[PDB]
Amino acid sequence: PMEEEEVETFAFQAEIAQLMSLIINTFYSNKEIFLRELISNSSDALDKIRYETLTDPSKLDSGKELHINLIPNKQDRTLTIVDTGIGMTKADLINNLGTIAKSGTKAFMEALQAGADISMIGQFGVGFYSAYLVAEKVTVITKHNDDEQYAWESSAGGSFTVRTDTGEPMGRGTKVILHLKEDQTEYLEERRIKEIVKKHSQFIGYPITLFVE
Ligand SMILES: Nc1ncnc2c1ncn2[C@@H]1O[C@H](COP(=O)(O)OP(=O)(O)O)[C@@H](O)[C@H]1O
Ligand SMILES: [Mg+2]
Repeated sequence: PMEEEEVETFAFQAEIAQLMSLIINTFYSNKEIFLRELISNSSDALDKIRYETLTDPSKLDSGKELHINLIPNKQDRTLTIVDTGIGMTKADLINNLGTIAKSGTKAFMEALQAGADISMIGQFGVGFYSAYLVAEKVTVITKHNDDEQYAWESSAGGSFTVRTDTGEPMGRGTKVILHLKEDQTEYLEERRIKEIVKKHSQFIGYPITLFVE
């Protein structure tokens, strides 16, 4: 039968919305750091599953090997970052990815308008939004041991949606799908991806694998 999914729309916190507009509509050099930020978030999620384990082993589910996979798709013009980390519940998506204020957001915008490099974004507590330096749309599929699978999505414009994902089960973890802008297709190339992982993510404590078509 036909599947049905409930969709909820949310407004980004005021300053997060301002930061996204700034990011999308201003030229910045060194945009490649978006990958470092996404890999760091996967690394953090993998640390969480590691610390959640041994303590409470009787609640372990999905995935198996703790790792990060990078999957560029030239045909679809997408770059996907997949991890087997802890994942996020529906409440986590809503709270952590848009609705709650970050104390460093205003400071970061002030810094950028005065010439700071976008690379500092991670240190101001808003690293995820660096995804919009290269993506026109971002989809996040996630599955946490304590909830069902959900899909978060935003093309900016001040709001994002969250819905139950009835599509292919992904197992415990998170998948960030970047729909790359027309002028940012260099990030689909094997050599370029290897270059930036070596330059900015050469110390992550988990296996990172690049799948090349
Ligand atoms: N791969 C992921 N797995 C689980 N949670 C994630 C993932 N990526 C982002 N998140 C959530 O989004 C929040 C915001 O990330 P970010 O903007 O990079 O800030 P920070 O890493 O400083 O918390 C993270 O704290 C985490 O709760
Ligand atoms: Mg981060």
